[PDB]
Amino acid sequence: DGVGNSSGNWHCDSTWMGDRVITTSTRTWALPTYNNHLYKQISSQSGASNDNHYFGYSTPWGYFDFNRFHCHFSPRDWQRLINNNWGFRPKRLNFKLFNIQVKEVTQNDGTTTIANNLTSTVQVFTDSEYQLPYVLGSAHQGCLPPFPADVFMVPQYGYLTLNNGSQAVGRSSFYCLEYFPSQMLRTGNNFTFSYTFEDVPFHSSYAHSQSLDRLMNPLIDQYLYYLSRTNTPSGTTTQSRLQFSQAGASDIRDQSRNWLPGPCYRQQRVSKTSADNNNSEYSWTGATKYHLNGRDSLVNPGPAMASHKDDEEKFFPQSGVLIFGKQGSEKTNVDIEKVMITDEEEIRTTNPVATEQYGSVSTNLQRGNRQAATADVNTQGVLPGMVWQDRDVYLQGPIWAKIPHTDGHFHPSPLMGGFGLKHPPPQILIKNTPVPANPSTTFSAAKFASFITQYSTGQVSVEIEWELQKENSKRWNPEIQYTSNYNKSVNVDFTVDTNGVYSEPRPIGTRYLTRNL
Amino acid sequence: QGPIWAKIPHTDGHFHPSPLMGGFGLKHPPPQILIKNTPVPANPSTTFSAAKFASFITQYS
Amino acid sequence: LDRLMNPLIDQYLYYLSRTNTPSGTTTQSRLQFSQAGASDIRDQSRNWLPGPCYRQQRVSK
Repeated sequence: DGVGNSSGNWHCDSTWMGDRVITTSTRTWALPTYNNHLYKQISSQSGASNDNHYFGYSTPWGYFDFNRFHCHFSPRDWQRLINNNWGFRPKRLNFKLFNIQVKEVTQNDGTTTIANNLTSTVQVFTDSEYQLPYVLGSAHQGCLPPFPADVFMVPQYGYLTLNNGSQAVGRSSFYCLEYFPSQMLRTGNNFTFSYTFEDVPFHSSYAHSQSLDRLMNPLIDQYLYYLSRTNTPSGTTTQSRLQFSQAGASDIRDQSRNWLPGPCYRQQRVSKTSADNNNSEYSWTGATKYHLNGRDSLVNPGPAMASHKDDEEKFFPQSGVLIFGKQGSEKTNVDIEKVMITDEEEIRTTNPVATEQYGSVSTNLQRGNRQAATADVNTQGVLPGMVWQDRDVYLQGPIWAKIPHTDGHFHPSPLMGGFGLKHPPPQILIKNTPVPANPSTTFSAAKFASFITQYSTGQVSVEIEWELQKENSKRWNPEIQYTSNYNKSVNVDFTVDTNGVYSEPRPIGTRYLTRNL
Repeated sequence: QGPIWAKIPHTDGHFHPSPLMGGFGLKHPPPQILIKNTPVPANPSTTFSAAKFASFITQYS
Repeated sequence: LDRLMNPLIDQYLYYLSRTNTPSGTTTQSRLQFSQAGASDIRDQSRNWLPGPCYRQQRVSK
């Protein structure tokens, strides 16, 4: 209402009550004019490799992105969550846009001037029928910034469709977003909508205190037998004789078991110590990849697998983990001290190590003159009796992904981590309404190319309720908790420096508490 | 001679959780029933000692 | 106030009972600790202090 009344108030806090936590984040955003109000066909460059070809469209619209956990949880909030809860999941969200300001920019005479345009509008619509290509869930920049005092730029919306090389095909779709209905907002108007999450499984924010190969009573023998010797000493040599034993603690690898470890898709191993790696360019040639319509894509991060085995923390899968950048890290070819490499070590209780074989299978039929032969299994699809953990989530990491619209999707938990949703939180798209500049006094049928330079700013609030599954642990000894480091330092972790720059010093997962298998 | 049920492991994903040795996979199997004889201390000293008792009456049930 | 404990039982807390130990022909600095019982009743950990003081000169009858 009017011009002198704010359309909303600042809400940032977390409310912990019972099995629920509610997070609220308010930020200040700025929206420019994109593409000078045009839709543009875009494509890969002429010299691009086949694996890098694309075709699509850039739009004049922007969109809002709060699909990272930091956007909602403070570092102290994240600690409170991960130290006390076995699981959590999102329930509902609220979204608000308010305190909208449109401003005119006159760059005349090399001097910039900025004035309020109290009459201009912004257009906002939710894609609640999921009729546009969903580009959230691709881990793009442009989120609400983790620190509440920071002002962020709204990212530009674009999408890809079917390409053959740099060219489109008959099935390529083009979308005009102005062909949707949208709200027009003038200074003093606000925008709200609500969303309910579908029923989704809790994220498992625990590690297992048991391993799948150690589930039996070590004090008692099995009543089942296994083949323990295939020959026996006969005089001066051996002869073929099959012999059988019941497995106890002494031969614990040989016990009959009910379950199998999860599936595998083997990754190459790289060392954080530089001298242990081969002196060669293998970042692509040695990469784990999939092949789709004659194209190779890197499998990154791929299926959830343990980063390393015991005492090998310096090793990680080539493209098998999420890697976050440190504050101020650049885009291209940075050193390893500039990035933060997550560790999925916790899931090695049930999941194969990413850089090892799944196991060994028999390849032949032995006999008197043929010895038994085995082969390493480097790729293992799911088997009946397999169990596994999903990838962990991080404070820096994504929250949800849209499950692709397909006939079949096995265990549709997104591989970068988080909650797979058939109807995710809808895309919220926004743009400044074009305001034409001074027209000619003689009619012209050509479209207007001359506009008044404008941008918008405002406040955005996002409120998410989360359902908690509290830890109820009967173990006697104390557990592992996330804690801040104990010593003195120049800067405090998760703080601003003397220049006002907020930084996140390390990745924080969720799995600190333990449970039995 | 074989087993009847197994406990399905507590995990994010488990495809066709029928136990491989055979039988019925159960997310909540028949619970473990644990039993022990309550320790009965033997003749204690007549001067107090803070050490824990190591001497008991031999019992079975 | 300095005699409030059970004289029959030792304390589980420790106090510093020796600051040096005989080493060859001399002593060397070595900190040693004991639990206080009835034999060293002045050394027991206590919860309370005597009241305040404002010292007077002593006169004989």
